[PDB]
Amino acid sequence: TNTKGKRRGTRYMFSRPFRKHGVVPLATYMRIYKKGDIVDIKGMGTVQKGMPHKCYHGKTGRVYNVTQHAVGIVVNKQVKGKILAKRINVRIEHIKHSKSRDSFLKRVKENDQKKKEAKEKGTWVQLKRQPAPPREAHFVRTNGKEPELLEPIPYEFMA
Amino acid sequence: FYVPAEPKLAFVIRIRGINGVSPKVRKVLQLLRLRQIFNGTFVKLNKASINMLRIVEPYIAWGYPNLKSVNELIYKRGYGKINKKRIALTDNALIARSLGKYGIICMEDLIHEIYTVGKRFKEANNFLWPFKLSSPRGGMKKKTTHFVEGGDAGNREDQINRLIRRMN
Amino acid sequence: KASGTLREYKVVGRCLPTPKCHTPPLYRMRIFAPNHVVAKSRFWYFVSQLKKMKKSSGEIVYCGQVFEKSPLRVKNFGIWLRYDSRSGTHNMYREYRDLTTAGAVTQCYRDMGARHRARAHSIQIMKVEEIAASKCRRPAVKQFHDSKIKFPLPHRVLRRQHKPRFTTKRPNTFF
Amino acid sequence: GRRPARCYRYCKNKPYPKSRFCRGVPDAKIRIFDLGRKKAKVDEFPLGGHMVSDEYEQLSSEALEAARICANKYMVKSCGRDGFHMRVRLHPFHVIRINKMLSCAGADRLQTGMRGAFGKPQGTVARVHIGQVIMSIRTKLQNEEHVIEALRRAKFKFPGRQKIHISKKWGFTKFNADEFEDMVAKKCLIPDGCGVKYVPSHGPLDKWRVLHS
RNA sequence: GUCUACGGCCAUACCACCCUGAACGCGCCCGAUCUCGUCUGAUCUCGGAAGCUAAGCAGGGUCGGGCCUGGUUAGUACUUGGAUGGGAGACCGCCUGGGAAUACCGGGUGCUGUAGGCUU
RNA sequence: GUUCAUAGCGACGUCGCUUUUUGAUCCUUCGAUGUCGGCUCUUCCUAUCAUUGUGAAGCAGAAUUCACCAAGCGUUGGAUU
RNA sequence: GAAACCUCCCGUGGAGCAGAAGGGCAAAAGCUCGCUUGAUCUUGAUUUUCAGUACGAAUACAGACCGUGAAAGCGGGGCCUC
RNA sequence: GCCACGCAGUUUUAUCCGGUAAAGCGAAUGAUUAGAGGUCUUGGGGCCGAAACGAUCUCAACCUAUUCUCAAACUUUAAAUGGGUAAGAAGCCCGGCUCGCUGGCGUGGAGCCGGGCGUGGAAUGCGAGUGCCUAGUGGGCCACUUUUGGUAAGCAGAACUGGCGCUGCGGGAUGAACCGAACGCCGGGUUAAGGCGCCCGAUGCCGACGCUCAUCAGACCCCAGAAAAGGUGUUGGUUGAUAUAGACAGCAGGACGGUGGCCAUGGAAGUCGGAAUCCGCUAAGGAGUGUGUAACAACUCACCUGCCGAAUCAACUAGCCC
Ligand SMILES: [Mg+2]
Ligand SMILES: [Mg+2]
Ligand SMILES: [Mg+2]
Ligand SMILES: [Mg+2]
Ligand SMILES: [Mg+2]
Ligand SMILES: [Mg+2]
Ligand SMILES: [Mg+2]
Ligand SMILES: [Mg+2]
Ligand SMILES: [Mg+2]
Ligand SMILES: [Mg+2]
Ligand SMILES: [Mg+2]
Ligand SMILES: [Mg+2]
Ligand SMILES: [Mg+2]
Ligand SMILES: [Mg+2]
Ligand SMILES: [Mg+2]
Ligand SMILES: [Mg+2]
Ligand SMILES: [Mg+2]
Ligand SMILES: [Mg+2]
Ligand SMILES: [Mg+2]
Ligand SMILES: [Mg+2]
Ligand SMILES: [Mg+2]
Ligand SMILES: [Mg+2]
Ligand SMILES: [Mg+2]
Ligand SMILES: [Mg+2]
Ligand SMILES: [Mg+2]
Repeated sequence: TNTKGKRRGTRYMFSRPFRKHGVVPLATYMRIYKKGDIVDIKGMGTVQKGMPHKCYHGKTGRVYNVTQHAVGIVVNKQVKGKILAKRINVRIEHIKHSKSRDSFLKRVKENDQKKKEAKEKGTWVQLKRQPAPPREAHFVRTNGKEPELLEPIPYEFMA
Repeated sequence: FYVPAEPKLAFVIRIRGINGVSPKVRKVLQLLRLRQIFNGTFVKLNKASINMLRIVEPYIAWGYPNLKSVNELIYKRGYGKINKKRIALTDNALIARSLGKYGIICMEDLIHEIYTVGKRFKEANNFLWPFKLSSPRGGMKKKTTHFVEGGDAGNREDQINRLIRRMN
Repeated sequence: KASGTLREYKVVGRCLPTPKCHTPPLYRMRIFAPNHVVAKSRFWYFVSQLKKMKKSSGEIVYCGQVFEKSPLRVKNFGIWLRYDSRSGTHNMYREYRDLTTAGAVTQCYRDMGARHRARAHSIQIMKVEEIAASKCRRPAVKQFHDSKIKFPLPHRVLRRQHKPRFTTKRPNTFF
Repeated sequence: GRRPARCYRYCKNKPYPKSRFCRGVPDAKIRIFDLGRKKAKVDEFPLGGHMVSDEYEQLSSEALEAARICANKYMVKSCGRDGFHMRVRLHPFHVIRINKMLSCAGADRLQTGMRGAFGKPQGTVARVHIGQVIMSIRTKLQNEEHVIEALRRAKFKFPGRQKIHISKKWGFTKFNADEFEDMVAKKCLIPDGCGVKYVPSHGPLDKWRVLHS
């Protein structure tokens, strides 16, 4: 009984944030997108051309094609019990770079720097990041102060 | 006050059966290698493993084993996964042929690596087949509720040793 | 929380140090629990209610059993508590006579269960205090403040009713 | 022609206000929410007594009207017509519907049963939560027992369980009675009508110097 | 320490009123032959340089409004998972983790890129 | 209810019970459970009309009304349909 | 004159954008002018429903021929969802 | 240092996405309660203002600051759970070449060719990838939780997971779905859920502490029957009060004068009603809590006093029982 409209249910999804209507800031147009880099699809509603479908809002894909105003993105979409890599053309207003990829490339560069430096200076260093370890043993000083005694408060109806 | 180091080794025992299990709990139990009730596994404790234990909290009883518990578990019920087969650890050569490249060549080396979580704890622990423990002699309190509310599920700090003594 | 014979635990905890306070304050509570695991759980429950603390955001620096300093002396205990009834929350002050504080609190838990059908998860023990015999308010406790207390055991029911199960003589209740 | 209130006691549906979608709603039974000397100043009636529900349920507009009438009659009888002020703190904003069936000996007469069963607006009820105030009475400090008795009598007109609570606030204000006097003395509060205006220590100094003058 | 041209983020930058402004500048200002538009040289376009910081503009001020950021609200509301927990129900409590928002009370009131000036 | 809330009633509200009404549903029955009423006959229920024993009254008597224990016993002859 | 026109001031849009509603929009996407026919000729790819079939609708390109503007550009119908 | 191609209904670490729960309405849009303060008007008007409402009194509308209560088709703010991506050898870094695309530029982009880097760059687990042919099915139902219609339904319709269907076994006496647990044929040991008077295995413990008497007692998830309202039954608890300056309860007195107070009147004299609550005697007395008298009258109460000599009273609250 649901309609199959392209923008059904996008009332808040494609709406602008509070007090952020009007002219689109130009740094979004000034961003550079190469083939192979990772972008997040958002889909602002001020620009009605090149809009992604509502199923790609919030998804992340890889750029494979660059045109004058849009990019081609390979983004995974789950349909029933299969995931297929859809290719969508999205204008650059509706995308932004992925800071997850940015941080990963930064970490790779920093790890390569550490490898070179540590091979230069001999001593082995850890590069694989570990999960949070159990807390080590330590001493807690009282500083000559008795810890405060806490008791539950009596009940009373307030309002 | 001297706060001891947070324990880095846990023993996890699956206490509930295999009927009517939600998919996430089922997956995490499979990743912990607890596919049967009263199966035990040593788990190296960190943020990821602790969060997995929190996910499967109603289905398991876990705690911090001591040296005696590790010794009893390895010696009485220790089986190796040698060539994908469950082989009883009746000889030191069985351990040496599978773990000697890591320096573990005997029952004592295996027990040391399990107890003091060493560099090759993952290899030493995965070499061990999950322990097939008996039913708890003397019974349980209540398997359907948490330990801190009078039951058996969840994290009992060091009463897992009492549970192990009754369990194997 | 189930029960047994409860024990008193001094539990001291604090928040984990953060780059806002390097030495967070230490907080101490008296927890009456079956064991130290339940004691730590109840400590976290109470400090979460009172301060803005969590088990994950803090740590417990001490948890030790408090032995009774005079278990060979009968004494009067006043217990201030609060509990949730079926239709509200109430504050109660109760009195018991016992040798140990933990035994008095166990008596309180059993008595609340008996008289008000209050389960131990509904009960919050907020103060336990040894009180003088002249400060007692409950007549069932005050009637034992007699230097010349004297009473018999009137109607002694046979408890060995199955050893023997069959006999010729009918039991005597007067002794 | 009204159904028993047991058929609409519980908050089973989503809130269904009288709006541009729900049209044709009959007017609520209760139209007056404030009674007694409403023009009395704040210091005139220092004592406030609330009646507080203990159940999450729906109170009908007719029930609110009946409770208001009962409390008003007892308060007028006891404390006089100018010795109290009552405020009903519940408004019947939730429309309850009825799927009307024909009460005749026939189902062939286009009854249709459960087909197209969405109902027509029957009435309006107020949704009340646990701990929410239903009625409030402010009066002199010596009429506390009369307020308690009036609210106790009004309790019998409602389905669930209600408690009578003598609030610590001064009258209908949100400020504690013990702090009210010295707050008015230091001019943190300015009386107007039945309420007080809180005067914070920020803003233009012209508003500060019109006070203290 | 500032300004101008072009900006990036788009109120910590806005709004109301008041005070101050050296030198460049930006302006207000003067005029309609040409260029160009008008009901109207008001606007736009053009040609200027007598006067003025009155205004714009810049800086500052206001127990200022707003905005931004904190505290409180509050481990409250709400919530993942659990129980052969309670209750006639409505609902509620506990265990295991996560965790808000008003009112109220504080602090702040643009940062900065390129190019070019002024400031002894 | 001449006064008097509650002898007897009970507005506005609100809580229930019953399955002797009519609905709602469609779980059983469509290789079929004979579908209304009357007649006949037995048994059961009590939310008691009468009768037995009681309490109350705006119970003087008489009559009546309200309520309790209570289903032992009875609850009819006819015109029209 | 309460509403005719003229003037100033305030005015974040509380108007308008054909229609239902929602989103979007201010030297806009609204109003008024000027010039026009990109509502034209073509091949593929893609999104939406989806079985990843079709139709319909839509998005980004590419090749012609054009319109407009000083130009950057924009335009192959209607601001988007029928 | 080193121990497989690769994968995952899982976590961790980064990084985005969202508008539900909650919250808000002295924030927009709608709905909505009550006062307060102001000053213009085709508000009513207002008593002596026509005369310049000489005046200014009230009620409107309006504005301002507050105030009560709300929203599935409202929202500034905004969770939990959740959805996507990344966590390297297809990577990183050096050079060099090609281009008809782009272009101030040896520019940008893409491709291609050599070379060097292994600490294999979170945890945990698991061996993966791929093709062909293909049956049956396409009536479902149930439970926790979320949820729409309906008074409700063993009703109708959705979301999530599990189950029954397709499944036996232990327990719930009995039972498609509940709880435990899933199954080759057996011996021994131990448990789960549930139990241990007898049926019927197991408390034939010298079990612990209390609560409860029912002339319809009560007795264990689903579940197989009950509510509002009451109780001077009993047990706890909260708040308040009185008391050797003698409480409480009983027994016995006074309970007045003005004043048989005023306006109600046909009697209402304290009590058929409206207002106000005086004074003094003091031991106290309401110019009255009730009975009643046609009305008087006569009683009672709250108030005090006498006898009595130690504790007592009230209102709530929630357990079992009624
Ligand atoms: Mg199960
Ligand atoms: Mg045994
Ligand atoms: Mg379960
Ligand atoms: Mg009826
Ligand atoms: Mg509904
Ligand atoms: Mg300010
Ligand atoms: Mg919680
Ligand atoms: Mg009358
Ligand atoms: Mg037949
Ligand atoms: Mg037959
Ligand atoms: Mg009867
Ligand atoms: Mg073209
Ligand atoms: Mg278009
Ligand atoms: Mg939505
Ligand atoms: Mg809400
Ligand atoms: Mg609003
Ligand atoms: Mg159904
Ligand atoms: Mg079948
Ligand atoms: Mg199956
Ligand atoms: Mg089965
Ligand atoms: Mg069975
Ligand atoms: Mg049964
Ligand atoms: Mg056996
Ligand atoms: Mg049995
Ligand atoms: Mg037996």
